[PDB]
Amino acid sequence: QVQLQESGGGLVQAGDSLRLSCAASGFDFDNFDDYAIGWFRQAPGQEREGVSCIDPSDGSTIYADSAKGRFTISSDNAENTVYLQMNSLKPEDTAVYVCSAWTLFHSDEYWGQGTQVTVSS
Amino acid sequence: KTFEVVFIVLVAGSLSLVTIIGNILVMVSIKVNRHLQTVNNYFLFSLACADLIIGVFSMNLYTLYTVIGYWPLGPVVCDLWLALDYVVSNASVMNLLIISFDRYFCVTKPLTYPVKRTTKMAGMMIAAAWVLSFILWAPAILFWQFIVGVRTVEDGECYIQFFSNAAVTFGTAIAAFYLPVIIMTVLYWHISRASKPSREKKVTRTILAILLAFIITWAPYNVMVLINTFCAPCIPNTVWTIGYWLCYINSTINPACYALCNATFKKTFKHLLMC
Ligand SMILES: Cc1c(Cl)c(OCC(=O)N2CCN(C)CC2)nc2sc(C(=O)NC3CC3)c(N)c12
Ligand SMILES: C[N+](C)(C)CC#CCOC1=NOCC1
Repeated sequence: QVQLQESGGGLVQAGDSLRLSCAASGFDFDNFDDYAIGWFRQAPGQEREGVSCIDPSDGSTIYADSAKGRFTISSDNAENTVYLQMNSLKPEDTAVYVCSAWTLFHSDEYWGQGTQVTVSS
Repeated sequence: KTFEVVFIVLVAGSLSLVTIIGNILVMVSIKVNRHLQTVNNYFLFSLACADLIIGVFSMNLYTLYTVIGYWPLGPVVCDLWLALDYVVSNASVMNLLIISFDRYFCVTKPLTYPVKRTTKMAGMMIAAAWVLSFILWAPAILFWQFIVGVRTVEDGECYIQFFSNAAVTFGTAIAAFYLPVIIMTVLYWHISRASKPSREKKVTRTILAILLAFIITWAPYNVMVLINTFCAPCIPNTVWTIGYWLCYINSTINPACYALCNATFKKTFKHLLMC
């Protein structure tokens, strides 16, 4: 079907910032417009909690109560690729960041491979 | 008259056939394609099961009932068939209801609920639907003759006895249709009003398709049940047949408003049919 690959994974000291980018491959019939995309972080042995999600068709941003004020998400509708930039990070944000996409009502839901983001200090 | 009976059995029979074929396709497509194996589709699986049961047993036996002019099979299998039919139909409606709930929760808390909700919960809710359906309908159907002291059901006809008294009729009918449809409509209203224009026209579109389906199918019989409960000679048999069939076809259009309304499902479907 479609594979979602991520980028930006790397090391950063406390206070710095990063830009994780999720790209989705070509899809048949279904329009990237018809998909809502969210970022999920998975910490060692911790549950797969949701950080934020964006609806590209509407431009509506829905953030989680934990990462509100620091994290900012958007996309390029023509390029079919989303960008999540996180600022003022903490060592608590060390987790594998994967990219999910759900068609409305949670049919055609997809999960990616994920990139490692480790914060020092 | 010589060609009429065969025409009836062809229309009804082929309708039932399309029902079971379609739902079998739903189940098979969900098992075969891992990509559509989400928690939201487990409810569609259960729904497809109930609609399969309705499609194979209820439709054919009622086709027989209507095509012969009476119910020959006997009182035992009469009570059995009616119990089964009512229980699995109520199960279908409760499944639609639980789907409505699930979709509501997925919409409102878009990041917490989808992760917090597990497959075990889905199985629990499905089991709850089937159990509540069974409890609401089955004991009241078979054991009504034992309580009253007589089987009110005629020798030729095969209907449910407790509809002769309205007090139980209403209580069951609202718990099967009216209350659930109220809940569905109101929380779907919450979904449409709170969620969202291409993004927004479509929501109202799908919700309308679903609700209009459920209503145009289930409402006739449920109000016909209320009409007949007041006066005995008031309702004929042709319109009754119409109502019953209108209730049946919902289990035929379910894959269209839930499964095939999504894009991938039909594409999956094609390969099964296209070998
Ligand atoms: C659900 C139901 C009920 Cl509750 C019902 O009422 C029974 C009744 O109260 N009486 C009393 C007065 N008598 C003259 C007649 C029997 N009668 C029918 S007939 C039919 C069907 O499916 N008829 C098909 C053959 C056309 C039903 N589903 C049905
Ligand atoms: C409608 N039919 C008599 C064919 C089967 C049944 C049943 C009981 O539950 C429900 N009635 O309407 C809504 C669900």
